Amino acid sequence: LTLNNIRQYYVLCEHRKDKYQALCNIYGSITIGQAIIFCQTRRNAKWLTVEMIQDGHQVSLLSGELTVEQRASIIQRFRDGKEKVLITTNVCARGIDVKQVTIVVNFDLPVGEEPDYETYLHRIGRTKKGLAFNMIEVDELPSLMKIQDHFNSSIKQLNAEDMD
Ligand SMILES: [Cl-]
Ligand SMILES: [Cl-]
Ligand SMILES: [Zn+2]
Repeated sequence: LTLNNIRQYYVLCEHRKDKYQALCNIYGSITIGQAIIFCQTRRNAKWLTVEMIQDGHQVSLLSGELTVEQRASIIQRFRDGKEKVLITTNVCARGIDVKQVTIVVNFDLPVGEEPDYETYLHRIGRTKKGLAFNMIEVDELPSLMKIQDHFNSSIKQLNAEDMD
């Protein structure tokens, strides 16, 4: 059920400060609705939360520190639209990827060394056109190149100047 018939992009970012700056540029560039944002670490997910709260976004955070009931409440609320941005460390979108989500952002590329193809697919593929962004520091390009060869779908490049 699960393919890649969605527009994929990457942005080159020096450090997380630039990743968020870029993410802000996306927000001031197109209509959102709902978005999922995936991070590799608790520390980074937590950080992006604080960042977005300080910019008015209503964010909920799905880290691993949460109890079953806390996870239940976050997820239920995001599904029926009470939150707009869901930041998670979850390796996969299952349960959360409702129809209302237009954007998905890999705030960290799902990476011993090899990139995780099914993680990438579960995050970004769906089960009438999606949008997905990869926030990447210069030297993650080799992995991204592999992710692209693997799926034979091109991941286009953007900068601090969004057009589409
Ligand atoms: Cl962590
Ligand atoms: Cl399913
Ligand atoms: Zn999954």
